[PDB]
Amino acid sequence: SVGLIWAQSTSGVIGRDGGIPWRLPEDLAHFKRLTMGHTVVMGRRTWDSLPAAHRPLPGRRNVVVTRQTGLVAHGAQVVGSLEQALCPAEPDAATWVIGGAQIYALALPLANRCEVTEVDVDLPPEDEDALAPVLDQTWAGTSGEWLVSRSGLRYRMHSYRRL
Ligand SMILES: NC(=O)c1ccc[n+]([C@@H]2O[C@H](COP(=O)([O-])OP(=O)(O)OC[C@H]3O[C@@H](n4cnc5c(N)ncnc54)[C@H](OP(=O)(O)O)[C@@H]3O)[C@@H](O)[C@H]2O)c1
Ligand SMILES: Nc1nc(N)c2c(n1)CN(C(=O)COc1ccccc1N1CCC(C(=O)O)CC1)C2
Repeated sequence: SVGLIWAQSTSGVIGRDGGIPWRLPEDLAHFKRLTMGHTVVMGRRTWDSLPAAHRPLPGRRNVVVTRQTGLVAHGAQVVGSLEQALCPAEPDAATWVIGGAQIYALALPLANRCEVTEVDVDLPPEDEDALAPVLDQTWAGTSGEWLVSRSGLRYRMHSYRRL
């Protein structure tokens, strides 16, 4: 059972300049509470984006997807494909794919659930932005209320499952 979790602007941006182009503390906490104790699978660029205090993500089995044989990621397991990341030698009840855009595109066909935070932030996309996957008619979801962060941004959480 594979889930994706991401935060996006309404416009669909998830990444810019090697990070996330908004600050939303309530969603960071939501991410931490949903993923704690589970396996988290990420692309190498997202692994490289994690700040030092969060690399590896504490309390989770970190799995990093790269084509670089010989890459060592201290505190994480390095695999050569997303299929490899989803065929662990020791199974986990819950596996969360935590980005980024390249890995989400690879994982979406294999996933049954998406947990999406929508951030009402005006972010005209730029050439090198990382963008969210698009959910087609094979996905249906439920939406929480629009909430306002202590920082001022409107946000809301969506929970999608494969039909
Ligand atoms: N808002 C959010 O929820 C969220 C979540 C996660 C990340 N982000 C942001 O998204 C950005 C990073 O995303 P990204 O799309 O640039 O990169 P990414 O998906 O995290 O990683 C891309 C890397 O994955 C590896 N890879 C891709 N396809 C592969 C395949 N088929 N087999 C093996 N390895 C494969 C490659 O590593 P090698 O080059 O090493 O071969 C590739 O360079 C950052 O700005 C980050 O902060 C945002
Ligand atoms: N895939 C996915 N989905 C989401 N909904 C969210 C995310 N990523 C990331 N989010 C944020 O708001 C932003 O995060 C961070 C941003 C900048 C620096 C550190 C962090 N974090 C510190 C604590 C770390 C941990 O210990 O987990 C995680 C990263 C929500």
